[PDB]
Amino acid sequence: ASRLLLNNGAKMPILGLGTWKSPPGQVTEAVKVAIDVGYRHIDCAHVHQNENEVGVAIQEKLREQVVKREELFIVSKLWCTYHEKGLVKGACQKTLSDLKLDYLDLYLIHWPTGFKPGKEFFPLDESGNVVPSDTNILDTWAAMEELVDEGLVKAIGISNFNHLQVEMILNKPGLKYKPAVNQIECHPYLTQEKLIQYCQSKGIVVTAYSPLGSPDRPWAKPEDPSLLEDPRIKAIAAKHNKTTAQVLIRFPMQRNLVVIPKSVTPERIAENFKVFDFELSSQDMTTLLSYNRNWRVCALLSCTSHKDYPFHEEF
Ligand SMILES: NC(=O)c1ccc[n+]([C@@H]2O[C@H](COP(=O)([O-])OP(=O)(O)OC[C@H]3O[C@@H](n4cnc5c(N)ncnc54)[C@H](OP(=O)(O)O)[C@@H]3O)[C@@H](O)[C@H]2O)c1
Repeated sequence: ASRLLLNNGAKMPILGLGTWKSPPGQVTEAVKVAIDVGYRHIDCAHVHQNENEVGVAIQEKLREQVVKREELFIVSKLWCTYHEKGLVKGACQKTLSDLKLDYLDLYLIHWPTGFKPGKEFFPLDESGNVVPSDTNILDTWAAMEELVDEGLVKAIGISNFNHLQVEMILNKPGLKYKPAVNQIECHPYLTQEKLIQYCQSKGIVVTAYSPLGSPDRPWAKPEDPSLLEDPRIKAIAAKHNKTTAQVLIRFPMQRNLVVIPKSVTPERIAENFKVFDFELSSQDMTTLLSYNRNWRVCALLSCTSHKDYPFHEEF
């Protein structure tokens, strides 16, 4: 539809606006335009370093009465340097301050990896490697569950968890709140059929991040594949008189995924909204799926020997 049902009874807008890499001085206007255009779901994160400026736009549209607060679906995520039981509430409350809300709709564990606490997002040792916390996924999940019981967040979820990491929360003794959502990377070059099949079979909603292949990721190099300019995908968009981005956004939606394309450009924020009015044939969907090449934009490459690195498992 336009919203999917979560295991807590709330409904989550199938389209949201991503805000990673959105400069603090453009994102306020970006979020204001999104909300005006009809977006009702914004994907945030403390590590983005722009939640204060996202929060300025949200407050403005609330006070303008363009939207009521219960119409909005705001998501953020707990960064890896706050996995300690004693740090989780404090990280949540900081995010709530910057965003200027009194609760979140969904709050995700950003990565399954815990890092040493401190002021660096990626703490390094003598030899320049990332310093891990000795915390585990289950301790952190218990801290998250508390935030539901105190009324700070309505739902809790995970991001970049492999199927065995999800299983481990699912089999936790005394598990009180199931993960509502697993936000993972997903597009025609990394189609994630096994992990999406698993999560959907557990009643867990999947959100596809980097739908367009994150052409603005910091580590981009030119040999790299570009979805937005794949001549095969352009042909499919030509056939529907749509843009290739509009096709890349409609693709997850028809797999019953939530999708969160990022833009700070007003015409593109608008273009990206115009995806509810057409449909890919099953032939187009199969063709799109056949393009997989197991290519990840985000492989958290500095943590490949972390005890909790998610991407050594098949899925
Ligand atoms: N949970 C995680 O670990 C994680 C990791 C990565 C991403 N995410 C979430 O997923 C969101 C989306 O992922 P992403 O930011 O990597 O990349 P993306 O959404 O795949 O691509 C964003 C890039 O595509 C461009 N773009 C937007 N609309 C376009 C259009 N219609 N035509 C051409 N180009 C277009 C943007 O340009 P302009 O802004 O220049 O318009 C920006 O350069 C993030 O912002 C974040 O909120 C989460």
